[PDB]
Amino acid sequence: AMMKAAVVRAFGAPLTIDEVPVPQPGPGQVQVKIEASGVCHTDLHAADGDWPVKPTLPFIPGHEGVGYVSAVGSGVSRVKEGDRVGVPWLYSACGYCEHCLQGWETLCEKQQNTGYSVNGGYGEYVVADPNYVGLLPDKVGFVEIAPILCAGVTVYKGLKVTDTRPGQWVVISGIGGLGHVAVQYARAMGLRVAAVDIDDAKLNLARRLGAEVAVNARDTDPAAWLQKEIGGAHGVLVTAVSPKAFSQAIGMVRRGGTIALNGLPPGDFGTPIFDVVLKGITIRGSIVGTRSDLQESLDFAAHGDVKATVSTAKLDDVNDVFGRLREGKVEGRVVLDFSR
Amino acid sequence: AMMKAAVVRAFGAPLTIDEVPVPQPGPGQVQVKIEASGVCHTDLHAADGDWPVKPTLPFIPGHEGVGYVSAVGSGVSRVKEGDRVGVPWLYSACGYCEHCLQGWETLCEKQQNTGYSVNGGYGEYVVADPNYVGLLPDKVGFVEIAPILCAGVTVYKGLKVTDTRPGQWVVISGIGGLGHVAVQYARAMGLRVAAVDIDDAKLNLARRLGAEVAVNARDTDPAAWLQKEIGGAHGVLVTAVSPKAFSQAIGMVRRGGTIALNGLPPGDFGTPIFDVVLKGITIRGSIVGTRSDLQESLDFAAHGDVKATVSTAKLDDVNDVFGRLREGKVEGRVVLDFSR
Amino acid sequence: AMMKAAVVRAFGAPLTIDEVPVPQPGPGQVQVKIEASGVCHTDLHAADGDWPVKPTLPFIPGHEGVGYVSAVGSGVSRVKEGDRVGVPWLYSACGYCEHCLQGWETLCEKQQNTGYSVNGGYGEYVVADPNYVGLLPDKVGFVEIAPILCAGVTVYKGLKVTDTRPGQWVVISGIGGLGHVAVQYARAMGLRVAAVDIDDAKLNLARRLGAEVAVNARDTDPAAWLQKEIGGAHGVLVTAVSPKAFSQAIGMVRRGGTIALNGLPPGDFGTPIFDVVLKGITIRGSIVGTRSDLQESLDFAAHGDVKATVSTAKLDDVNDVFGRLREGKVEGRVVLDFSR
Amino acid sequence: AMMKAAVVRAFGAPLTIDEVPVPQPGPGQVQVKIEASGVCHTDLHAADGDWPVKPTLPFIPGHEGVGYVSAVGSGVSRVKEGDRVGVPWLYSACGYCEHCLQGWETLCEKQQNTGYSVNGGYGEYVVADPNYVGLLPDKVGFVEIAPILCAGVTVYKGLKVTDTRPGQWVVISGIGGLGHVAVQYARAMGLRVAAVDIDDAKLNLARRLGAEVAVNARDTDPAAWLQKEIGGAHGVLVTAVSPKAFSQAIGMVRRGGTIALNGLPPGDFGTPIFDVVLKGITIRGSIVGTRSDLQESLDFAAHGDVKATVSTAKLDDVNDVFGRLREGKVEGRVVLDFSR
Ligand SMILES: NC(=O)c1ccc[n+]([C@@H]2O[C@H](COP(=O)([O-])OP(=O)(O)OC[C@H]3O[C@@H](n4cnc5c(N)ncnc54)[C@H](O)[C@@H]3O)[C@@H](O)[C@H]2O)c1
Ligand SMILES: NC(=O)c1ccc[n+]([C@@H]2O[C@H](COP(=O)([O-])OP(=O)(O)OC[C@H]3O[C@@H](n4cnc5c(N)ncnc54)[C@H](O)[C@@H]3O)[C@@H](O)[C@H]2O)c1
Ligand SMILES: [Zn+2]
Ligand SMILES: [Zn+2]
Ligand SMILES: [Zn+2]
Ligand SMILES: [Zn+2]
Ligand SMILES: [Zn+2]
Ligand SMILES: [Zn+2]
Ligand SMILES: [Zn+2]
Ligand SMILES: [Zn+2]
Repeated sequence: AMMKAAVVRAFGAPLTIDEVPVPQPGPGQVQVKIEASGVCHTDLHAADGDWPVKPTLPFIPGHEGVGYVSAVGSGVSRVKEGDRVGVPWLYSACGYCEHCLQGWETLCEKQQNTGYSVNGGYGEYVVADPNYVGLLPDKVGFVEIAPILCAGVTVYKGLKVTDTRPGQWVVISGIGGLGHVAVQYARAMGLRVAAVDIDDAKLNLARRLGAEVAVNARDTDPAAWLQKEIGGAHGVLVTAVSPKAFSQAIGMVRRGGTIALNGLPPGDFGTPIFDVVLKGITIRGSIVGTRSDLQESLDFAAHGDVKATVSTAKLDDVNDVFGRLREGKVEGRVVLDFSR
Repeated sequence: AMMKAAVVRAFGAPLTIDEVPVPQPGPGQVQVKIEASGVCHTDLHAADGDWPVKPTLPFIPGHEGVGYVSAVGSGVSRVKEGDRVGVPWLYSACGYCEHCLQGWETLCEKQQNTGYSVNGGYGEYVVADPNYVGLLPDKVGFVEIAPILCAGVTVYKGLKVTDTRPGQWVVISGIGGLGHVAVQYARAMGLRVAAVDIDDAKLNLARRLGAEVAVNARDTDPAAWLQKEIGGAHGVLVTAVSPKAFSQAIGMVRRGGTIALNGLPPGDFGTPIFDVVLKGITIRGSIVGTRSDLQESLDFAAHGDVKATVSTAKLDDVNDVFGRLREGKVEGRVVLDFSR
Repeated sequence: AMMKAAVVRAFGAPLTIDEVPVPQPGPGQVQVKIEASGVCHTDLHAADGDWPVKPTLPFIPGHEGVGYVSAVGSGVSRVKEGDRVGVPWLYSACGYCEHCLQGWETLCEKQQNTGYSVNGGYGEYVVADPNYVGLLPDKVGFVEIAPILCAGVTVYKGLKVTDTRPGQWVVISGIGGLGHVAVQYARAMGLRVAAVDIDDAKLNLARRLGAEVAVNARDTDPAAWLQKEIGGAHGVLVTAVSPKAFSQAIGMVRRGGTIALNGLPPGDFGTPIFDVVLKGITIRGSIVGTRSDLQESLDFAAHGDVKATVSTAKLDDVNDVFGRLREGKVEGRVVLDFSR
Repeated sequence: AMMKAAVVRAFGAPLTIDEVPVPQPGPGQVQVKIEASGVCHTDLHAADGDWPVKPTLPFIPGHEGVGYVSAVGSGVSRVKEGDRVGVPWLYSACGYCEHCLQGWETLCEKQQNTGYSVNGGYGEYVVADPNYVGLLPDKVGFVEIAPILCAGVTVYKGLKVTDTRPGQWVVISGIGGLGHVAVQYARAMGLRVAAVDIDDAKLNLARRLGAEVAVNARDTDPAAWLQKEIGGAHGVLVTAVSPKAFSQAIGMVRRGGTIALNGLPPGDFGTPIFDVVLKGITIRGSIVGTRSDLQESLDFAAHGDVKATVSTAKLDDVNDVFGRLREGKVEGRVVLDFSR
């Protein structure tokens, strides 16, 4: 009837670990006993209110929560008790609007978002819509599979809308939580990978995961450096948390190329309209992934083409994590482990 | 042997109409007798030499020249004497690079541009690369058709890359020189047209052209109004690329929609990352088009679907024409008449 | 503190899944919480007690058990709690006898064997000697690395003792648990691989894994076939579970070749002395691998050169699994899943 | 032009001493005038033609012929007329194949064998390939050195391939024609020698030759006695390969040890898989040796470390010699003496 859970109550203030009531699945709902729970940079963005539309206080964050179905509301037909599932950013959608009908539920205006508009995986249990949960492969442990619930599907989908094809060069900008799995998805999709970040250790993580080439934007110029090394990229995926770089990216691509954007730092970035028009460049925002995207991203994980580099932490360690994530001191992803 | 031509000998200085030697077609080249020559703002930028890469002096502007093939060099098979052809912005391309081989010759690094990097149609005669000239429909007069070489293909290709389809909504931002042509192309492409400008006259014209909706941004926030009314436009064509138009386009576009930019404004534009990523927006640069694009845009004119607003002027009065353009006194397009 | 475990109580009898006391780490010992546990055919040999030296009844089998160190006895230095480790056939050696001093601890007459002379990994927990455990790479999941603890290390060392070198031919007889990863190690060691088995699906597996040539022993005499096809092999590794395969292997090598033996079916095989002597043939038994062998064989898996073909099963179904393995219905390895 | 020689004209029939022409050397060949000619059991099998591959009829046996170079063909530099040479089992090899290029001429597919596939030293003269003759030491009589061409190099190479080091234990199984020479080589090679036989006389000879330990398998189990006593032997040389000696060898040998087989018995021997594998035992066939092996074996005799037990007989009495051989009446080795 009661559960441990990390709750946000003030934008900018440390999360408190409290013992709140356990959510109960009504008709058409399910309950999930959380086994592991990934920490996304989005969680930071939320807890501080970096965004135009802010979460409602108080709430439990976490949209990379994974575990077992521990209760099944009325008439649930897609999942049964004991099912291995995850609860991603896209908590639910309406299912019949133009977006939803075209398989673009990620754009649904009636969508609810896990760990934001509704409570998420930073708790021992969480109620979910069984129609939008990720169905997890048994062969991958909860801790390893957790980051795929967002970092994975996001960059998988991001790479898809770069409109690049096998044999072509793609640039991953920002080799962090999203970045480091993006390199892996790219290679599995037959692409050649170039990497850029501000820390040489993150570039080395990239090189190990498959990237053929890397650059430190802090050193010399990333764009210019890339035009010389590979003759510009066919595509670019931006997972960086800095507005600048959202600008340097437009210069790393060859004419007719496409830059896909995953990062969500507040503010604008400078777009050279003249060159964009003259070089026929495409800039494209990519928001997480649909249910099919998610299932496919999970499939890559299942086959071992993608393995997330994760650090373990305890629910109680929540705030220590946030700090180091802000400090850019995290290698890959941090995952809260509930295994008591 | 000798011909009259408008010549730029010093950037910024009023053109002088000089008697100059009629250019002769060598092997693989043809000669064209100009009957009409389109004028547009691009010609101002070539004359002022105010773009990042300047024309070489001296030179003859004009990339909307049309007339008859009056002489054919050796090894030419695409056209013959008497053929009615146009010499558009894309004078030539290398034909072997990645872009050229993939049908994107407009992105060719080695391309030459009529009335900019080589002499153009502000003269009685012009030499052209037969592989890159436009094949004019007999159905349409020289004056009427000239603007289609530039304004026509630009907005047409711009509409194509909005990845919209018949039945869907498109916003035509700016109903001026390009805009009033874009409306007609949009209608012929089965699109529902929403017209946006600040000029009541231009909006009335848009309505007369078949625009289903017309919003004056002076009195009404088009972004807010369109979202409320139609949930946004699947596609947005920005024919007048000001920061205000760019920002508003991002506000007007439906989630997952596409914005095509037809202009070449100076400076960096501020681009809101959050909106672009969350809304899954595509931003795409597009000016003029490939040889295929041009032929297709020409066919719409031939079939009576598209008719440019045009007035004529004499070669001797081009400086006055440049005057009207700079002061924005031109409704539609001005076309130099070379016919006797 | 109790735990589930598959126990052999009588030779030839079905194993029973009993509740048994959790083994505690004495001084110099550590406790391992099993996450996965590979099923080796040696386990069937033990449960049936068909070797001259029987295991003591009762006993828990399993020498491919992997997991996290869950407890540390006094005086342990080699590893710490949380460490990823595996417990191989060679549970421990005396450390100071002639064999141990020369790095051949696999020959120690005072050695203990996991899942044979001491309890193994068919249980939730296993106590182990930290000086002899496998130190697992983070890169590889428990399910996939499990077969390396014996299947991998055994055939890797076996291939080493064939005295073959890069470019030369090696034959793998019996493409089962050991055989199918042997093919992979062979390739990683620069050898050309030939495959022999009595099942087409097995040989198709070998072909997928890099076998340059393959032949079904049931369809033709494999010795004659290989002599004709590749001119005889420089080396053979025998991992088959039938004595006939041992006899046939001796005829597969070219003069001066080496046959290494991993397989352990009961009984004798026919050694043609005359030919062995005249042709200067070497026949060599190879028993699992040393700690050095194990570490190196693990490195090959971490780098992606070797990936075990694995299907998971539950502790409860260990008897059905033994059955399928007995009748040769398993493709690759079966690994018991102990994860949450 | 004619000479006397013992000739096999029908398999199994008694040999006849016939008058045949002296074989004359052509280019690259030399002629040897026999002073002594060793006899062994291989000569019996040649005369009986009971081996898988038979001699061609008719032919003169003898692969242990020693004497002076009495004539040379053109292009001979390794030896000159007057040189004391022996004509061993390996008459010649192609010199180009994979085996020959690797110093393993004994494995050459196109090899010819003296007194088997080509005429041998059972005659007054014999033609040889100077590139393959043994170069005899000045200080050892012909009669005494003859057996080294076969028995000598056989047990020497045999001992070498056991891969035993000075100081280590080696078992000489069977102290007969080969065994009694093997004991001496083993001691010269710094090995500790354990002798095994079922004959007290032979075992007493072993002790006389430096055998540190002697055990009669008739009275006591040599395997048990040796494992208990010295911990098993690092190496075992089986010079009389019966199934018994073979199986006892597997028992006597230390774990990771090597068993070398010198005999050529018929049929397949039952080989215990469990023992060979678990003990990490090497079983290796070895008879005669390479040209370097032979020169090395000859050096030992020259230095007085090895002296064969020899009894002389006349050419005319070869049939009687074959008789005593067949009846196992020969102590040591019998050598035909062609001296004045
Ligand atoms: N569209 C989507 O749904 C998608 C999905 C979740 C991630 N988000 C966002 O994506 C961003 C990244 O996600 P994350 O969890 O991996 O954050 P992260 O902290 O794990 O990784 C960020 C990386 O960006 C790097 N970086 C910072 N400045 C840089 C620069 N100037 N150039 C290059 N690299 C730079 C850091 O080194 C770090 O490696 C976050 O803003 C997050 O909110 C959106
Ligand atoms: N000496 C050691 O170091 C080594 C290590 C452990 C494994 N063993 C033994 O190795 C053997 C194999 O292990 P496993 O787990 O891979 O068993 P397995 O059942 O997985 O594989 C056995 C394979 O042998 C094949 N086979 C059967 N008859 C054959 C024939 N006549 N010719 C060719 N192939 C034939 C089967 O098709 C099968 O593919 C077992 O006996 C096991 O006990 C010893
Ligand atoms: Zn996220
Ligand atoms: Zn919807
Ligand atoms: Zn123009
Ligand atoms: Zn080109
Ligand atoms: Zn095993
Ligand atoms: Zn030991
Ligand atoms: Zn002999
Ligand atoms: Zn040869």
